[PDB]
Amino acid sequence: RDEGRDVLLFVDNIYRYTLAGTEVSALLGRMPSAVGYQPTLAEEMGVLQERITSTKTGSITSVQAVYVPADDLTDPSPATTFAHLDATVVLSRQIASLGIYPAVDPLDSTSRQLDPLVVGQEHYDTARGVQSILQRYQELKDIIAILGMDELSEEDKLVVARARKIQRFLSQPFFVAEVFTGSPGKYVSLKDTIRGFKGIMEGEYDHLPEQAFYMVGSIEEAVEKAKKL
Amino acid sequence: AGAKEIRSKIASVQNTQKITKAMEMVAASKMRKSQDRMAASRPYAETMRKVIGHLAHGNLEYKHPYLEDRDVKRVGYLVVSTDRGLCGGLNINLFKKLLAEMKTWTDKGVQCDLAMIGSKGVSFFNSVGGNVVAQVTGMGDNPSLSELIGPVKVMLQAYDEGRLDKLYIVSNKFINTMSQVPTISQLLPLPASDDDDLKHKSWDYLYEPDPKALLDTLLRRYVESQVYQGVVENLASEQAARMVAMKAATDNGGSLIKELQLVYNKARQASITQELTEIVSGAA
Amino acid sequence: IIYDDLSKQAVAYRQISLLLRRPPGREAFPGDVFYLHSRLLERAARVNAEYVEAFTKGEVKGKTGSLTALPIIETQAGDVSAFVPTNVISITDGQIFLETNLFNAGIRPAVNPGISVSRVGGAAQTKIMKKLSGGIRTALAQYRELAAFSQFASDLDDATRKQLDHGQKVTELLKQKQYAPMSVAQQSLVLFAAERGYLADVELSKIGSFEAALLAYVDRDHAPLMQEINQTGGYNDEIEGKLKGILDSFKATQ
Amino acid sequence: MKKLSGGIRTALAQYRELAAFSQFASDLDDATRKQLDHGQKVTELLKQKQYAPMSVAQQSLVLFAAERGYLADVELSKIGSFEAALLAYVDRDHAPLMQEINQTGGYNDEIEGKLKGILDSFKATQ
Amino acid sequence: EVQPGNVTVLADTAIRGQDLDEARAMEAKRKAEEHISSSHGDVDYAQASAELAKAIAQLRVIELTKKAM
Repeated sequence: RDEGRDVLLFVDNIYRYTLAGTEVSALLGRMPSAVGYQPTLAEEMGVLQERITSTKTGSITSVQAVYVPADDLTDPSPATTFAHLDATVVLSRQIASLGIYPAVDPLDSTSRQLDPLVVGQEHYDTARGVQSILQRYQELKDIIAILGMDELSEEDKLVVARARKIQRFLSQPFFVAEVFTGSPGKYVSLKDTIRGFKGIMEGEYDHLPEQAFYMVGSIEEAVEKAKKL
Repeated sequence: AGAKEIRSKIASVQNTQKITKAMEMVAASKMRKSQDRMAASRPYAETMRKVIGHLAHGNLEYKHPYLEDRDVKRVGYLVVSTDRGLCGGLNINLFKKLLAEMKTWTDKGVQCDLAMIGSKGVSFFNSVGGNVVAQVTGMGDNPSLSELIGPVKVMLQAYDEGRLDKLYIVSNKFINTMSQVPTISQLLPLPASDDDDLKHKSWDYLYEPDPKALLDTLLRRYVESQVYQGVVENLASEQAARMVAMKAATDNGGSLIKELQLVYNKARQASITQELTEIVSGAA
Repeated sequence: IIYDDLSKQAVAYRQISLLLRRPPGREAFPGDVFYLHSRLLERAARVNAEYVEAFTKGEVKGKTGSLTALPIIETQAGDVSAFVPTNVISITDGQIFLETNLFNAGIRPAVNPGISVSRVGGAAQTKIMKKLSGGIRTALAQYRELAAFSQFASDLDDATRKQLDHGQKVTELLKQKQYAPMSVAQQSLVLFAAERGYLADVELSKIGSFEAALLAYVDRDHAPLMQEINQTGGYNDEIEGKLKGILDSFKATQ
Repeated sequence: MKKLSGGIRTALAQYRELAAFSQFASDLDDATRKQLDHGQKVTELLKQKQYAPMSVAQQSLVLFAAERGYLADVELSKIGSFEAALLAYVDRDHAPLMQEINQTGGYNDEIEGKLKGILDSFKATQ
Repeated sequence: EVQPGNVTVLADTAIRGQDLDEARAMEAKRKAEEHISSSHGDVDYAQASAELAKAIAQLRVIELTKKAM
């Protein structure tokens, strides 16, 4: 960082870090705090985290695997670590089943750097826009299994037509995956991603097949995928 | 509280949630066969109406069995409730409509007799009060024309003797899987179809006994078929409203399980802090 | 190596640790209770050749060493969210959950699919078993979910009516007496009972048992073609057909 | 008490088993439906005002609540208690045959026979 | 019923007759004069509604959680 670069700090499991702090705090004979944690976990966290930030000479950015004990995000180990996190990337097993392979669940995955103005309005609305067309598609997904897909209104089955398509788009092939796969895969800017997604969901590319948007980069990469079919 | 029993409490709601899901699934399978026998009930009735309307052209006036209108002083209601609960307001909405319509009649000073079909209706009107002249129940998933002959014969006879001036069927018409509509149709005094009555042809049957005798039999055969296909249809409405209202119960249980899981995790923590605290502070 | 009841080790260590007046933890278990099972099971592993060569000092050269752990944990009421069980599950790569109501319901090797799992799994499995076991693992956990729905549903359609039949037929087949281990030729009746449902014919369950018993012998009557499988553990397109004939031929013996 | 309390103990115990169906009452056939009513009544019977101890003539009441549904008639629970304070005082009508059962603290068959008639004779009142 | 180029048999589902009918009618009248149970065929709904009744019963669930109603 002081070297001038931007860096990535992966932490195998931050939960194990805070838990280890408890064993030590116990050996030092310190008293037990809430739910048997150390009285010094409020501070132990604030130092590990507050050191990873963006200085005016460089920046450290950290992605840390989290563990929520007994699935209670109220437990201090999570509840503390959470007041520090600025984003959450959620890997869904069901999203993996289908085939979309950055298995990130577009909802359930939060980032307070998008919520605001701060990215910018265009990105924010496109983002919020997908968060709806993508969600509206779920509510209709069981009003369809049980009922006729045809009795779904015009704009709604066109929503289920567009959503069906954005979810195949926000899939992607990775470079590190070329050994596994064989497919090159690529890297798309924030701009081509907005253009591609905003372009899809607000009347356009409706003529392309849903297959079109599997596993490829910027939107035009997908448009050419349509001819290849 | 007590994490010990909040668990069994949760596990309990989990179970009921799993049961209502099974019910939803079962009512789902039952659902298709229900519409089939609802469709198979149509030919007999519609063919018979054409024969009636035809032979009703000439013979009706001299003696209506049920063709002509007359001053209303009493009215009958064949009510089709379901033998089984757990299907939302399918019954309540029907009864509530019936009650409201009976009120407009009683305000005019006319009485209302009820022929009851199905357990749930017998129970309801046993509580809210009513003049049930006859009933049939326990048909369940196997309705038959046989079992309807009783109650219909009673209501018909009342019309013949002048003790009834109108006769309605009350049942839910099945629009689609997520829409059943409480309906009160008037059967007998025959209504009024232009389709089956306006047109006529040159030929004519040769009735063995008088055509007047057949016009009577057919009229009674018809009214029974009406009541049957009202029942058989209401039954197909039940399977839907059930599997739908059961999905709701499965989702209600799921929400309680989320709320409970919180109440639990709270007690789970409280329990572990106190046990730890009393041990260490106790040692001192 | 198998540690029988290292959940009893935990309480034993808790005793000593508590007497030493050391500060307690979650369930009165000492703070380093995880570290106890941690460093013990981390000990078990497959160690590479270079390590073996250095330790042995050039004695052995090509061979690679390994210690397989098989710890046992006792759970109250089937609750695995408990502290100790959580820790060791957090340590070991996978688990074989033996369910109670399965065991004392006759179905003895009471492994619960869907909750049991071999973390390393596939690679560890023999080349042949790899192909046959593929579906059984998951499809059997679905039979259980569906038999649960079967309680309230009589008059189910033939499609699921058949799946339920296949389910209870494989669950019956997949169970076995205690002290009788089984050759890697077990995949014979494993594979081909599920392959073409050779037991789906003369399905009805009481036979599904004796069927396995005699199929195990008629193969003895030409075991060279079979023992080949026990030596290599390999499966091939040809090997598949050779097996197929053995069952078709068995459809004339009983 | 030892004899006539045995009937209540099991009658109460069966109501314990069917309590779940009370929500879904009317869904069940009359066979078990009647056992539920008997249970509701018998538990509605076992409840007293604070400062009003009973005379082991409570025996009459409890005992022959179980013997026959003298509560089974005219059940509905609202009356199922006002009958109590009524059987209790019409026995003070002919109570010589009652203080007798009180002092001796015993019953066999004659006393049972008398008891049977005391209730039959009862419902010619109120 | 025979007609120009068509003949249909409108069959009764069970032997009809004024004697047999009045029998079914009298029965229907009687069953109503005396509220009395009768089993519907469905067992799938039977044992399921029973389990549902036992599982739901005696849960303090609505109290344990803080809910408005």
